[PDB]
Amino acid sequence: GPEMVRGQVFDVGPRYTNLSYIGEGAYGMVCSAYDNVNKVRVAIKKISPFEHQTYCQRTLREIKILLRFRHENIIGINDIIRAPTIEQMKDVYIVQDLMETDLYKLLKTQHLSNDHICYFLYQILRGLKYIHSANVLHRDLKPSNLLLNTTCDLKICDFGLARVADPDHDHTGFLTEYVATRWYRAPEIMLNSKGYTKSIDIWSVGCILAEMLSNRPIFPGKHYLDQLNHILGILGSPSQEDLNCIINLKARNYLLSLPHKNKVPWNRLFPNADSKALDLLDKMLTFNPHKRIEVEQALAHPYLEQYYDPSDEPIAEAPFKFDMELDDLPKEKLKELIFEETARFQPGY
Ligand SMILES: Nc1ncnc2c1c(I)cn2[C@@H]1O[C@H](CO)[C@@H](O)[C@H]1O
Ligand SMILES: [Cl-]
Repeated sequence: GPEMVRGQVFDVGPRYTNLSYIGEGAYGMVCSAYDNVNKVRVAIKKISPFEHQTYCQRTLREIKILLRFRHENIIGINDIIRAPTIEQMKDVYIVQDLMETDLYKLLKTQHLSNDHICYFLYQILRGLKYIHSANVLHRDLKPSNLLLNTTCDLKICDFGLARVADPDHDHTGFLTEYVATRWYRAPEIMLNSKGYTKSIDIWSVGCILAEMLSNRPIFPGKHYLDQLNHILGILGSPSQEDLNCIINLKARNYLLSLPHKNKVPWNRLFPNADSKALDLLDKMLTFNPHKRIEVEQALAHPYLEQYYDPSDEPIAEAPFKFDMELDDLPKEKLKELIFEETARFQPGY
């Protein structure tokens, strides 16, 4: 029978054998496996989305985006295993290059040198530059979605929440639900934003930089709204100019109800950090998303001067485009699209 990892069956034989657990997500599990064809150990992610429409949308978007993308700092799809007929297909296995660890695991074991912080940050932004050049957003950047090896190569993974940027439809009401990981949410998520602009990813990168500098999450909110209070606990109360960009009266009245909070200087939090790193951090963790630094500007910052080189930083050929609007289609419709997108990998074809 097929192999089984922590109660989950990975029906990936006979090509991929000798499976071993690596990690897990909301509707996914990741193992390592030996590819008998290529004679290398790979990573395989089992995804089981078909009972829920939202999980099918995200599965389709991640597959279509990662099959289109090709970049050294972004995880790629080597192979997709599913059933020969649409009725036997209940799981999708995505085969990827195996990496050794992720940054979340690494930060539990070690304090990074400034040299390693700088190089990791460079690679995050180099990958992000490519993603944003395609008009795509990752929307869930965090240490556990940054894969590493012992030679300090970095790859961004887990594009389940990725979308094409859509600034015209970014506005939403106060206290709306959000799926991306709480500690890395920009303040506007809780006030007026759906996370449909590039500035959402820059904030998360700033949070990651803070964590590399200190091995502490900078904004560890205990609950949805407490997250915003922690952000203001460092940035201080927003200025009148920034207050005036929030039109939502419920959001604006909430901010005006808070006591005044002082801005906490970065070097109190990070007393041993490179001062150029803290200047870049300041520009990434700007309250106002319209004043927040953009990805190319971040790469061009003095902190990254020893690495920034546009002649060695690929961009996408053109903006990514979804043919049809995925938010409406029922999960049975979405399941057919996923079946079609995976046909090229099936034996035959
Ligand atoms: N290719 C890979 N190589 C090594 N580990 C991997 C991957 C992939 I895809 C994911 N992971 C690990 O599993 C967690 C859930 O995606 C991630 O947070 C991460 O720890
Ligand atoms: Cl709350």
